[PDB]
Amino acid sequence: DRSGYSSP
Amino acid sequence: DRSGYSSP
Amino acid sequence: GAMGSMERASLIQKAKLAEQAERYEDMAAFMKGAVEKGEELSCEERNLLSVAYKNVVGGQRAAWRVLSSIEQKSNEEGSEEKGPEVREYREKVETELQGVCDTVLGLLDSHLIKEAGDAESRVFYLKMKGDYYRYLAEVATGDDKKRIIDSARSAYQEAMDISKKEMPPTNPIRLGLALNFSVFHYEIANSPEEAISLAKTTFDEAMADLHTLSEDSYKDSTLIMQLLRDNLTLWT
Amino acid sequence: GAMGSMERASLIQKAKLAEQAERYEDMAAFMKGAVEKGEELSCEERNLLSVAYKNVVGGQRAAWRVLSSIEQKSNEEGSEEKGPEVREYREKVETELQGVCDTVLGLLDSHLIKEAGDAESRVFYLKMKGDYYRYLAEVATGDDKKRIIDSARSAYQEAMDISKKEMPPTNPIRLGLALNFSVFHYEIANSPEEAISLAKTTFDEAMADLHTLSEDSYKDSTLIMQLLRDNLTLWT
Ligand SMILES: [Ca+2]
Ligand SMILES: [Ca+2]
Ligand SMILES: [Ca+2]
Ligand SMILES: [Ca+2]
Ligand SMILES: [Ca+2]
Ligand SMILES: [Ca+2]
Ligand SMILES: [Ca+2]
Ligand SMILES: [Ca+2]
Ligand SMILES: [Ca+2]
Ligand SMILES: [Ca+2]
Ligand SMILES: [Ca+2]
Ligand SMILES: [Ca+2]
Ligand SMILES: [Ca+2]
Ligand SMILES: [Ca+2]
Ligand SMILES: [Cl-]
Ligand SMILES: [Cl-]
Repeated sequence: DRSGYSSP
Repeated sequence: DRSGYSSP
Repeated sequence: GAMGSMERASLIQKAKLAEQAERYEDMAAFMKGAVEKGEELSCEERNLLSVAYKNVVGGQRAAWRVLSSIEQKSNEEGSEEKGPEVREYREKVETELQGVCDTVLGLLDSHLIKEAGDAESRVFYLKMKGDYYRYLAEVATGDDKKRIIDSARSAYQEAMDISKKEMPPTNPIRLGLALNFSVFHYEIANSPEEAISLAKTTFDEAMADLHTLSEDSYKDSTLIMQLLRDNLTLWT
Repeated sequence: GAMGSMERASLIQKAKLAEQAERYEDMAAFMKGAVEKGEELSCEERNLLSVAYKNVVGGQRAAWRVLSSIEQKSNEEGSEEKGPEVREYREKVETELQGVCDTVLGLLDSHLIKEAGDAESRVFYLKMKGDYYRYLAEVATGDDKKRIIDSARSAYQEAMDISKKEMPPTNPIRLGLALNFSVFHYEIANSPEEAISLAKTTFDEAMADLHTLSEDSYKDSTLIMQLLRDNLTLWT
């Protein structure tokens, strides 16, 4: 669930 | 010269 | 402010040095000092601000997650009572994280957003506002939580509305905004379908516009598109 | 002390949590608080103290090296003048590093070393004294430098004398002391031949004693022996 990638 | 390993 | 006596240009120079040295707390303090000079930030300077605080809060978030997981396990049946220390130390880290988020939000409110008229700057700052409310939401418990979640949502939505009107679908700021708003939907707002729809639509509209781009712009846009794809693969 | 109101056992518990969270500045502050309770430290607690400060000073040393290299390049012929900022920021990092070293040395002097009677504890602390003077020496300029170098040397030599009399040649503390004193010789004291001799003699005497060890002790000793070998390979 929390493993989603946000902008680097 | 400075690349020598010290204790971890 | 401890940076009030230092020249703006010297603060920016030292922020860059701090980045090279991986001294991100220093980098953030230099950039806060630069913002507090009162002048608008250039594109490069906005990126320095973002990188600095992202790295500081990222370390805090990672630490919080470690501590929260230990605390949750302590509260399972059959777990031996160990006293207040895990909760206390989780709370310490949490309070420091909230403080960094409040500092960033404060810079945005006084007065970065109100002075930002160009789409690139306004979208950048509104995305940051959404992001730092999102980090507050990750640690919030209650309906306190509800108002924080709504603040994140509102900031992201205003940024999205501007970006769709004013920027091409391949613009990296627009793409990173959509990526982060999709994560908000999935992780915070309990809206996985909205998250998936947004990531898909964003990817597809960017793919259709890549033909307009130079080699270097193509590389910048496709990097972020890959992150959208990675999330879609995790989520579907 | 900010930790004066917290129980000793709670400080130790929180140091362990901070290690798991990779919060090494917090870990160090907890361990400083524990030392200042005035009781001697157990083996485990000595290791927590060491790990905490090693990680803090290690980040500072790495940052200092980055900044020093930029400063040296600025002073080459043909380099454009960029003002005082690189020197100032190197000096800031340097002063913070020196402060951490002075804090550790102060704990050792008040009163860890004087209360340490067993060989394992006394050697441990004297090695730490040598190490933190070595880190001071890395950034020192002058004959100020000479007295710092001599302080490191003296601490290491007292530790070596005890370790040779009281500990087997495979003991991990003894091995890590010899490793670090050899690095002192090579990097600080301009004595590469002494460094190589020490590393060789230490490796060979440990190899001859491995037959006495359990499987788990063998693993602990051979790990450090490999570092001696790695240095010999770099240096010869
Ligand atoms: Ca995530
Ligand atoms: Ca070295
Ligand atoms: Ca000025
Ligand atoms: Ca203005
Ligand atoms: Ca039990
Ligand atoms: Ca307890
Ligand atoms: Ca709280
Ligand atoms: Ca403006
Ligand atoms: Ca007590
Ligand atoms: Ca005593
Ligand atoms: Ca020139
Ligand atoms: Ca300058
Ligand atoms: Ca200095
Ligand atoms: Ca004693
Ligand atoms: Cl705490
Ligand atoms: Cl500075």
